Amino acid sequence: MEVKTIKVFTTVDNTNLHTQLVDMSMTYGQQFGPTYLDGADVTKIKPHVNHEGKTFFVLPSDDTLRSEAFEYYHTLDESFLGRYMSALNHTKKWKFPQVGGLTSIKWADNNCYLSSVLLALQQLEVKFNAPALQEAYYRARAGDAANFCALILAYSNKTVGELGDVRETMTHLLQHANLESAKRVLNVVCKHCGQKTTTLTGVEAVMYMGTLSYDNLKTGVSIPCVCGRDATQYLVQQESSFVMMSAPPAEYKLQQGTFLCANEYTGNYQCGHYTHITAKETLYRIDGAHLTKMSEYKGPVTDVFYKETSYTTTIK
Amino acid sequence: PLSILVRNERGHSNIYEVFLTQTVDTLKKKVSQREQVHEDQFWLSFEGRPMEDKELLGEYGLKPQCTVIKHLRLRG
Ligand SMILES: [Zn+2]
Repeated sequence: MEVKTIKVFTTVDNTNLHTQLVDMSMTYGQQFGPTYLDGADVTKIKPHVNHEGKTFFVLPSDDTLRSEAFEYYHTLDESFLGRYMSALNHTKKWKFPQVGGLTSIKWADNNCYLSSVLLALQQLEVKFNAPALQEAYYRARAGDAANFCALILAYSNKTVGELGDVRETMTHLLQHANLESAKRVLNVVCKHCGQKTTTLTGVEAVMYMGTLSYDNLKTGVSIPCVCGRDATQYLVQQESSFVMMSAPPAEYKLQQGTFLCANEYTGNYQCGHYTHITAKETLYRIDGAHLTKMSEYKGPVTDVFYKETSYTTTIK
Repeated sequence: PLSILVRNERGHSNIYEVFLTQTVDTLKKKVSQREQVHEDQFWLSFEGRPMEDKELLGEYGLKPQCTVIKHLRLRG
């Protein structure tokens, strides 16, 4: 009587692939040591029939690479390198077309959201503090993006094939970004409770949820208040290279010269599709490899980016 | 041993009892359960820092009556 088994490919360097039969009655960890798949740690799970034909990255339990990981990736997650390298096995099969002067990604593995993230970052005066992360970013700006995309999946804790959210991904990435002197002061006014000032730094200084308009936030936006009533919140002061304004996808107008770039989202919360809109001499809509130009635009938008240096309001 | 506030982005807030040594995954289950939203459909931040399912809540430095933010995830 034969043992239940599956054929999988194995690799310790993403170049060389060895065929392996895996025993179904033992975790991968028992058989190969620390093992990773599609950006997931599978060291402690048993083989599954659906894993047949997959490539797995094995990475011995060394903990010398733990020093490497810290210094080069700014992470103390022992699973990070494995997750990163198993992802890299996929992202190296992704194509990266140069479209309207930027690096984008050809549709595969639900990577539309990563395409938006990649497209957007290239237009921001932003930079990353983690050396390997920055170098990967650099290379992706020159057209060689497989590594950056794998790190993005890895820092965001996503697997290859997984639907995703640009704003959520940006929040993970920007933790590693050069935002140490980004600064935001907001004032909230409630008739009942009164007036309160809030000072933010880092990610929270450049990212906002509730409106797509940088004008609305300066002129005031309605927000619910502790007391239950609706109160007004507006931008007192902003020191940063850029801002990212987000909101649930709504029909929205983009006018050349009033923004940097933005993400269109069609569909619903359960399943949707991202494309990216940037402004050169005219509006470019980038849908992976496919490009459309247009002098104006209207559609479902959920993040809009703007260039910034210093702002001071003219309200009390 | 700790009560915190989880606040939606659509205004609402709800109190959760947690230990610093439960995971973010666990707390997402508490929120999934109370608020009737699948776990795959939202994420949690504390003071701008995304919370990772695998991590202990303690790693984020949560205090009594602090506010964790719940964010709806677009599945693009
Ligand atoms: Zn109030």
